[PDB]
Amino acid sequence: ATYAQALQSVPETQVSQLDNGLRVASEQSSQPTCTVGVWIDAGSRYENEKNNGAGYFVEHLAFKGTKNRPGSALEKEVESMGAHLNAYSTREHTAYYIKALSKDLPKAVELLADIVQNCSLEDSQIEKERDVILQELQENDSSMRDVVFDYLHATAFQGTPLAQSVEGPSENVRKLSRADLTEYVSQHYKAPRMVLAAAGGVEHRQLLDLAQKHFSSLSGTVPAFTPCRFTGSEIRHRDDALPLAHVAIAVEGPGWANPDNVPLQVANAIIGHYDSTYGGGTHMSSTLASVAATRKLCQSFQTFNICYAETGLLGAHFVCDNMSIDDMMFFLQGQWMRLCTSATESEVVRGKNILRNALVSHLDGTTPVCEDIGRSLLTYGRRIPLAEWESRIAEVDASVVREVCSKYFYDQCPAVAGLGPIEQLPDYNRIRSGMFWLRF
Amino acid sequence: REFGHLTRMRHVITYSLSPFEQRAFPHYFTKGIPNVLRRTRACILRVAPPFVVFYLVYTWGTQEFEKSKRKNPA
Repeated sequence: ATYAQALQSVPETQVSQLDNGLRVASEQSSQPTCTVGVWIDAGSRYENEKNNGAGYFVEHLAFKGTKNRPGSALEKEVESMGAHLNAYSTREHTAYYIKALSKDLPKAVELLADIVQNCSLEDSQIEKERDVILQELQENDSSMRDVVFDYLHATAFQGTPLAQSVEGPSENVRKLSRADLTEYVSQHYKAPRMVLAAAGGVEHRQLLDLAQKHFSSLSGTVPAFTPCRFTGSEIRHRDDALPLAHVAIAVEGPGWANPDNVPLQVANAIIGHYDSTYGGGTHMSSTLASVAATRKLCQSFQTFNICYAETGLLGAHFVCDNMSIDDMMFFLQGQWMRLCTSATESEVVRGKNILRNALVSHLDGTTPVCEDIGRSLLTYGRRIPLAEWESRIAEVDASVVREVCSKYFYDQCPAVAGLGPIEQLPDYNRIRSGMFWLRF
Repeated sequence: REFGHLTRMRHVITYSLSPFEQRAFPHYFTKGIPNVLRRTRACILRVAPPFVVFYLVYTWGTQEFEKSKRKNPA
């Protein structure tokens, strides 16, 4: 077992396509469990301002009931068989995965065929879920991380569907009507933009037969998004009652395929993540982590690489007190420019190992593997094997990182989103000036 | 008196934009000129009268000095 042999000895993600365009995929390896999901290609990205938040509403209403399974009967099927049903809908993707035992894979598929195709959209249920949406949005107001990320998306992709939040404006939540939800489920849940992915012990032939016996009667064989724009700006929500000030800084990243993703993920891996409850503290190779632990100017910071199809956000988000935001911005920008101008080999090797471990450790359990399958079939158009990932990491070197960071970080107008006691946060001019180094 | 503890403010939202994306001279003449005229009209009433009083006393003083340094009573 020489690692590379293990990557070569990974079961292949077998993929087939029905006449309707359903991309069926499976990764049968050993387990008696499975995760079966249908990864839609819908989300808030494909929503007009009137329809903003319809995807969230459809996600909520999906599990309530169907015509074949009125209301709680659906739940009765999921719990009585031991299955765990779950859904998640981001800006550009939506999925309903039902974790279950591999023995009862047939029924689950049928169950899934009910949820995505034949929904209920009951009007009384619509009002009951409208109220829940409102209170849940008031809940998410408390989530500082989510609020700051939505602020970043609003200020970066302003005037574009990317700015639209997943939940939608509170006004829309009240103004959505059953006609809009029916249109959305009849316009963004079409068969071509579907990925039926199953992990665990799921034989591919059985999956194909089940899909052809349950998902056959679907749409036959246009809204295809608009290339959004990046607008260097900032949203500063100065609110001096929150104890900490969450700040998120990002630059236009790569596209979904955009092989430059592999070097950048290494570069961000060099920065790493730090918070107050970590271990080593003033010993991590990450200069930001070491400095933060030496001065306690950071409460929790991480590097994010939210990457959409035509563009993406690459940056860092940090949480700290009111008197340490400027020191943060200084050190964060300084490390960014240090990688930009002189990246050297050793930290590149560390980033390569870090990225290898991230990709390898993420792909365990039926749910993460199935999520990888469904997302890969939509974004990259193929399930990128871990061997290919290793090959793409291998040739990344110091020069490659120094050039990709130069092409993405050096002298680029950023997007900033601060919330809380963010008065100490430097104005946009100083932040923009941080992205160029007179010493260079 | 440094950034961080000047005062307390809440529920304020400030949007801005990178200087490299928005125009440096937005409507410099389309909106600049009417604004200049409005600002001029706002303060001309309270600025001019003291100076026109100066101009009046100046012209009167110079002409009276010229008149005094002359020949009449002899």
